[PDB]
Parts: sequence; C-alpha cells; structure tokens
Amino acid sequence: LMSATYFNDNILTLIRTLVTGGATPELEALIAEENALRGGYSTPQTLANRDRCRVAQLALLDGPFADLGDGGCYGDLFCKALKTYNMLCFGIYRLRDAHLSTPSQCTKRYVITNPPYEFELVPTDLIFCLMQFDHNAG
Amino acid sequence: TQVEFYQGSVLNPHDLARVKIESADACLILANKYCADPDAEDASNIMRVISIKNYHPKIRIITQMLQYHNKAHLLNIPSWNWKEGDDAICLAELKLGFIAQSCLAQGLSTMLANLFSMRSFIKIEEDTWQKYYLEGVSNEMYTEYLSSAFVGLSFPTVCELCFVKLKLLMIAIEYKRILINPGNHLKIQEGT
Amino acid sequence: VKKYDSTGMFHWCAPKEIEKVILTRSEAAMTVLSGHVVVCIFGDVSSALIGLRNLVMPLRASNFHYHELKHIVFVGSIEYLKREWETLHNFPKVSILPGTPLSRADLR
Amino acid sequence: DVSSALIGLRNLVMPLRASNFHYHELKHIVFVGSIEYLKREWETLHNFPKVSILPGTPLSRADLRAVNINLCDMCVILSANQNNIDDTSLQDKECILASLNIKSMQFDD
Ligand SMILES: [Ca+2]
Ligand SMILES: [Mg+2]
Repeated sequence: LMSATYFNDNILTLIRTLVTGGATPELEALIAEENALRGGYSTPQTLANRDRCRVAQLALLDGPFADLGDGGCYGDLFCKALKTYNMLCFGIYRLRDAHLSTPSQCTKRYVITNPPYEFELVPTDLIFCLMQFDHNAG
Repeated sequence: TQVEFYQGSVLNPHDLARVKIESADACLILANKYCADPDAEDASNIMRVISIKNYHPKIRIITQMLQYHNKAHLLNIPSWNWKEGDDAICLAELKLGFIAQSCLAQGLSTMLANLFSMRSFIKIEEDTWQKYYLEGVSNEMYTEYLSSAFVGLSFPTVCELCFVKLKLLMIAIEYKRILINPGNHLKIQEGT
Repeated sequence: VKKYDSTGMFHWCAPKEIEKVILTRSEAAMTVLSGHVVVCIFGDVSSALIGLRNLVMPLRASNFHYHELKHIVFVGSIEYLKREWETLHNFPKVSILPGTPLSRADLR
Repeated sequence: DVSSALIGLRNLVMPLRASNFHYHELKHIVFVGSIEYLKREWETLHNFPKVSILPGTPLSRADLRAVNINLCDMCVILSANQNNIDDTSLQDKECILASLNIKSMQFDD
C-alpha cells in the first residue's frame, strides 16, 4: 500500500470508500470527537446520497448471459452488459477445473483480473459486477 | 543510485536534520507487524510520528497502525492533518474490511490486493491455472488526467471507447472528488 | 433508533443488552440461522483485542438493499467475548456463542 | 492501570486549601482516569471535598468536553506509568499524547 499510497494520495480514501462502504471524513470527525458511535434521530436528508455502485458477483450459467457465455468471448459479454445493465466487469471468478476437459467435483474458483476482449469464456464462470441501487426494496 | 542509508534515531532532531527532512517529499514509517506486544510497537510508532511532526509539522506522514484504538490517538495530534496526506494505514482495519468485502463477494480480497501490488508480465508455456492467474494479476490500478477529446460524453461511453480502441478499463473518475463507476447520466468534463 | 449515519450511507440500530442477543446451545438449537455470517474468534483472558467494528461496518452500507443484510454470529470462549463486548454492545444481529470453534456440535 | 504505582495526591490539593486565600476563591477539583487506579488510591482521598472522579481515559475528547476543559482554571497531566515503562523516551507516553490532544482540541463559543 505504501508505494500506492505515495504515488497517489487519494488511493487510501478510495480503498476506504470502496471497502468500508463510504467512510466520509464527517464520520471520521464524529468518531474522533466521541471515540465511539452513539444513537440519533432520523433525518430525511439521509436518502439522496446513498445511490452508488455496489460490488458483487454474478453468474453466467443462467440468465441473459448464458447465450454469450456458451463459448463466447469475454469482450462481447462485457460490452453488452455495460451497454444494457450499466455493468462493469473487471475480472472473472473462474472455477479451477472449468478450463479442464475432465469434469471434476471441485468448487473453488480463482480470479483473473482484466481479461482481454478476445479471452475465451466458460459458461460456469462468475464475473465481478458494479451495480446500482433502489431505495424502495424494503 | 536510488537508495541511500543513514544511521540515526527519529527522536533525535539532529538526525532528522541530516537527511534534509525539511525538503523531503514525504516520510514513510514502517511497523513490525509480528511484534509480541502490539501496544508497544503502536506506541513506538506514535512517538516516531510525534518526533517527526515536532521537527517538521508540514511533512507528509504515511504510517502503519496495528490497532484502531491506537490509531485514534494520532487524530489528536495538532500536526496530524488528513487533508495534507497524513495516512495512517490501519492493518487491522483494512484487513477486516477486506474480509467483510470477501464476505459480500468471495475472492475480492485477492483481487483488491493484486491491484495495489506492482507485478510484471509473466507467461507460462503449459496450460495451467497459474498461466491465466498470472495473466490477470499483471494488471495494476493507475490514475491519469483524461484527454480533452473525451469531453462531452458519458462515462460508460468513455469506458467502451477505452476498452475497444485503447484497450483500457475505467472504474472511477472525477466530476467537476472520486466517483466510483458513475452512472450514464453523469457527463465527463475538461480536466477529468 | 439511528439507522443511517450523518452522511446517510450506513445501517445501524439501537443498543441491546448483553444477554439480549447472546444465544446458548439450546437457543441456537431452536433459532434457525440461514444466510448468515459465522466468525470464529480464538483467544483467552491474556489475548489482545482485534477491533471487530470494521469487520461489520461495510456489511451495513446503505447502497445495499435492507433485505440483503446478513446475520452475524461469533463463536468463542466467553472470557474473550466478555472482554471485548464493551465495544460491540451497540450493534444489531450480533450473536455470541461461548465454547470453542473446534467443537463440531457448536458449528452444527 | 492496576499494576501502576501510587502518587500521593494529598500535597497536590493541600496548598489550594490554604486559609490566607478567600473562601470564594477556592477551585473545584476534578480527576479523570481509569476507574481501577482511582478505586485503588481512593482510600487516601475520601476525606476531601469538591473532588470529582471520572472513569474513562483522558485521551477521549468526549470526557474532556464533559469536564468542560475550556472553562477550567488549569489542567495538569500525570502518568503513573512513568515507572513501569522501561524505555526512557516512552515513559512520557500519555503525558505528551494528552497534551497534544488538548492543544489540538477545537471549542465553540
Ligand atoms: Ca503490470
Ligand atoms: Mg545518491
């Protein structure tokens, strides 16, 4: 982190806002002032800045990604997802034995970061996704 | 030609003056993450920070903190300013955040860790999992002010243009602040 | 009653009693826990603290749907849990189970 | 802490009670610290008036706001860990940390 923290000072706060979930400096000031988190009454203003992109994983076995995942390339699926669902694929969570011809019972998967456009895709692959949010799902 | 060494204590102002800290771009402090007593190492780093801030308060400090409660002590230093770039990388806090992000989506901790690590471009003759893994890992996260030709478009449009033409993948931008994967409604501007 | 932070991008709830959320062997037996997160703490009276707040903080980010939240259960020796509980009594959906994570019955 | 040594705080408050000063010029006394050490030394401090005890840590900003540090006549900092800490530069742990904490404090009027 040090080198990455040195050559770009905003890397640490980017990590804190992408990993901890938006650690704003107001919250840090409150924590430093109180040394703990206390209760408080609700404010309607806390419902407009919560629209961001969540990080998760999605499966290509089923759904609308299956047709492009049955022997297709990574680039086509990435472009279609970006065009349609405001998607952003930055890696593939691919089963270790998925590329092997012999079908095994293994489940654990590894990560391939930023595959090329012409990268061959396997239908049983998982991809990393950044999505939107809706405030009326509760 | 890139590294020089000098013997001295951080708590000694003369040693800090010897290395010309007043003209140094930044000061980096490393911690022993495997100490028997984490509190003692955290305290020693705290007084290293205290001494360097006492000599030059405007110097940038990037330091490791083993515990969050000891990290909160640094926020009480008058010279400790987050805006200037005083970065207390909390190993416990960041590791727990990475674990929680893995809980949200398995395998994301290694994806994040490999981004911060500078890795070369290595190829393996035989078709194994390590070949594809090393192909993936060779990608690091960089930052750059974008061109003026892109101005007037949307972020997904620039993402597609960079991936198809320039073979570049964008994850976040700045809007005229860091915005991670902004929606299609946001528009890129000059100096992005 | 504080469900969102000052900025409004986090989840939280009112403080709860120590025994209000602690589940014993039987209490875990009837209470079915599915789609949750298990955390196995090892330690003793002389062990050092960890700072588990940042372990649960990003799970409560408000850019996720509320129905997508996950229950949190911790398993460990009650001495260490009662040692660190002073910093974990303000969070909801947090269960404490005394014992050892090496026991199969506890994990069942 | 529990293993820390005593101080003998009687002489800290004794001259404040000298009778050559007017009674209305007396000053309230508040102590802030971890309740274990306070209950350890309280056997020699239960006979004095205007003596408040606050459990917690002086490094906490909320405790100092509760004490109203900005309104106090004077603040003093003492550490009983000055003996158990072997390294000489580290025996001034909490004194220096709390001094810089109060100096960096921001108050609203
Ligand atoms: Ca590289
Ligand atoms: Mg040279």
